[PDB]
Amino acid sequence: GSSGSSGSSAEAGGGIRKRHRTKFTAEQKERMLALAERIGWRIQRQDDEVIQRFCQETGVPRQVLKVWLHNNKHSGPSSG
Repeated sequence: GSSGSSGSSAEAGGGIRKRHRTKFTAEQKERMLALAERIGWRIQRQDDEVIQRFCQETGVPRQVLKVWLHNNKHSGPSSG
């Protein structure tokens, strides 16, 4: 096939907008925290299924789920 929509996979280097006005609630917060503590505050082509999936249960954008970790980890509201 391939004709209407362009090949999804082509280039790696991405970057769509910056962390917009987010409002992670105890849910999203904890959700990510539990994820970060699950994936390792990291992202891989393996956890993708989880990353993307988690975005289905939460709704947070990957790009956010990424920076978030950074916006969280490395000095911040650390509890666990």
